Amino acid sequence: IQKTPQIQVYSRHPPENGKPNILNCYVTQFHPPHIEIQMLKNGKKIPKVEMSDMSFSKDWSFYILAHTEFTPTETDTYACRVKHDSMAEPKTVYWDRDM
Amino acid sequence: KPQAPELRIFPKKMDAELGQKVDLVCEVLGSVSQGCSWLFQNSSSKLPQPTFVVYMASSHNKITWDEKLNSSKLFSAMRDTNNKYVLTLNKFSKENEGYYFCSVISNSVMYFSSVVPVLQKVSSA
Amino acid sequence: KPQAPELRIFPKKMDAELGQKVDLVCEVLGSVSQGCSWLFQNSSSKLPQPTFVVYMASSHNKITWDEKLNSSKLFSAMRDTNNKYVLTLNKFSKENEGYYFCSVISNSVMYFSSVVPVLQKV
Amino acid sequence: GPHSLRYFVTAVSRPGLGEPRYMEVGYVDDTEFVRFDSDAENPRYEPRARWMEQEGPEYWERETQKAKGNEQSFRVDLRTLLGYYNQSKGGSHTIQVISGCEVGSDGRLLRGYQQYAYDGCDYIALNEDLKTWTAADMAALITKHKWEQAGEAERLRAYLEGTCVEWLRRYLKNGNATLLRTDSPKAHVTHHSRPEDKVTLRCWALGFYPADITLTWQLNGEELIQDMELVETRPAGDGTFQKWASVVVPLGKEQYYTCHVYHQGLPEPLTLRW
Amino acid sequence: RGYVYQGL
Ligand SMILES: *[C@@H]1O[C@H](CO)[C@@H](O)[C@H](O)[C@H]1NC(C)=O
Ligand SMILES: *[C@H]1O[C@H](CO)[C@@H](O)[C@H](O)[C@H]1NC(C)=O
Repeated sequence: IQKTPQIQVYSRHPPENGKPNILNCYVTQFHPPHIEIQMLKNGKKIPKVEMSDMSFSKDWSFYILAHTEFTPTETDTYACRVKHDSMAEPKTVYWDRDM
Repeated sequence: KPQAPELRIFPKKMDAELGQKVDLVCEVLGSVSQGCSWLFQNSSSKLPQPTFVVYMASSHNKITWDEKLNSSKLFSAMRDTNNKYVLTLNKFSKENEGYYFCSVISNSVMYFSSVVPVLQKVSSA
Repeated sequence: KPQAPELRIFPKKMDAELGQKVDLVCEVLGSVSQGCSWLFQNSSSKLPQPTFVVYMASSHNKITWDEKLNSSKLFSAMRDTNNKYVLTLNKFSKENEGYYFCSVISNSVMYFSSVVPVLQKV
Repeated sequence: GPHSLRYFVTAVSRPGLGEPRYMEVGYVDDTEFVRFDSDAENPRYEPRARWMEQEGPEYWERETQKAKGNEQSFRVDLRTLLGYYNQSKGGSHTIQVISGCEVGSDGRLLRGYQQYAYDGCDYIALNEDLKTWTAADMAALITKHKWEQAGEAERLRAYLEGTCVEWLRRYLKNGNATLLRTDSPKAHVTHHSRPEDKVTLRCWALGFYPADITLTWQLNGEELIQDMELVETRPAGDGTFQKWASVVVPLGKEQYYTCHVYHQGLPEPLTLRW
Repeated sequence: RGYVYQGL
C-alpha cells in the first residue's frame, strides 16, 4: 500500500551559467498523495515556485512536477527538499548539472 | 532505493485441449527499462530450470529467440500497444506444458512476473 | 557447442546446515559482454518464482544487489581471477534455502546455468 | 491508429486538515484534456487542452455537476469502507479508480474497463465480459453483490460502449491532430572520467514529444541491456520530454559504442557516439 | 465523457 518517492532535480533547457532557465523537480512513485516539495537556493527556500497539478499512474502511484525560474552559476547550489509519510526523514536532493 | 518496473501478465492461469493457440501478454509499466523477455519453466522437471524462450525490443520489431532443440513452430510472439508483449503458442502440445513468465531489466536489476500455469485442462472429458 | 556462451556452476548441491559459509562460483565460458546475475527461489516460492539477487558487471567494478537485500546483506560477492563470479552466502540461515543459478545475457539472449539446491538433509 | 478515453478519479480523505479531496481527471490517448480539483479556487471542471475550450458553458456545467455529485458520493464510500475494513477515524485513506475504453485502429471497441483501488491496493474491477465483477477481498465482495443486486454492470457497460466511444470521437475530432504532433529528440553524448581507467558515456535526449522513446547503447551490434543505466522519462515543463541512458566503457575504446535513439518523431533511428 | 460513479 505504501510506496517511496522518486526524485529528479533538473532544468528545462540545457544548463548555462549566467543564462536564465527553469529548474524542475519531478517527484514520482509516492502514495498517499500527501507530499511536501520545497525548492531551495543556497539553503534558503525559493518564493515563486509553481507546482503542476497532481496525477497518478496505472500502478496507482502519484507523481507531480514542481519548477521555478533560476539562473545557473558555477557556485550556486540548488536542491529540492521533499517531505512524505513513507520517508523517515525529509529527503533533500541536490541538482546535478550532468543529470 | 530507485525506480522499479511493474510486470503484469494475463491471464494468471490457463490450460487447454491438446492443440490450441495460447496467447500470453505481458504489460510492462515504466520507462525505466525497454524490451521484454519471455521465460519458461518446463513442467517436466524436478529442479526449477528456467528456459529462455524469447526477447523483444520496445522499439524495433526485431526479435531474438533461442535456436535450442529448435522449437520454431510452436512458439510465436508479437508486441502490441502500451508496453504489451504478446507470446502465442502454436498448438498447445505436451512440449509446451509448463510455467511461463516475463522478465525485464532495469538499471542492471532483473525483474520477474508472477508465473502463469499452462498445463493440460484437468485431462478430463 | 564452441565459443557459445554457457555457464558452469559449482558446487552443484549442498545439504549443508545452519551455520556454514558457502561460495557459489560461476564460470562464464564464451563471449559474454555483459555481467553475471545471481538468482534463486526459497520459502514463499511454491511456484517457480525466481528473485534477482546480485549482478556483477564484467567490464568494470560495479555490483548491483537486490532492491532490498541491500541492507543487512546475508550474501557476498566478488569477481575471481579469470571469467569467475562468486556468490558466497554468509550464514546458511533459513533465509536462503533454495535453488541458485547464475545468468548471462549475450546478444539479447538470457543464458542460465544450472539450478543448485543449497538445501538441507535435516 | 488506436485511441482511448479514460478517467482517473481520486477521493482521498484526510482528517485533521480539511475534508476529503476529490479529483477527477480525464485522458484522451494518454493526454490530459479535462480536470476537476475539489481544492481549486472555483471547484469545477476545466479544459486542459486548447482544443477543449471550444466546448461551451453547457458542457462544463454538466461535468461540474457530475463531479460535484460524485465528490459527495465518494465521501460516503470512504466512510462505507471505514466499516467494511473497520478502520478508525483519523488515519487518512484514499480511494482511486481508473475507468474508460480503448478503441482499435478500425474504430471498434477493443476493451472497456473500471478498476477501484483502496489505499493503493486493488479493490474491485469490471471484467472483460462487461457483465461480471472481480472482487479482490471480502470487502469488495459486498460492493460486488451490492452492484450485482442493482444492475451496475449493465449501466457501466452502457456507458463504456456508448458515451465513451461516442464522445471519444467528439474530442478526437478536434484534438487528434494536435495529439499526433511530434518534436524530434535533441540528442548527444557526454563524457565522464571514472576511477580505474573507465569512462561513463551518457546518451541524452531532450525536447521530444510524445514521451515514448527508446535509447539503447550497443557494442559490435549488441544492445547492452544490463550494462546500461537510464532514467525515468521526465517532463521538461514545456510540453516536451527529456531522458538519458548511459553506460560505462573503457577509456580510449570509447568510440566503439553508440546509443540508438528510437522515437516516433524520427523517420530513422539516430546513432550517437562520442 | 465524465461518468457518474456508484456507491461502494
Ligand atoms: C521440455 O521442454 C522442452 C523445451 O521447452 C519441450 O520441447 C519438451 O516438449 C518438454 N518435454 C516434456 C516431456 O515435458
Ligand atoms: C527465503 O529467503 C528469502 C530470500 O532470501 C527471504 O526473503 C524469506 O524471508 C525466506 N523465507 C523463509 C520462510 O525462510
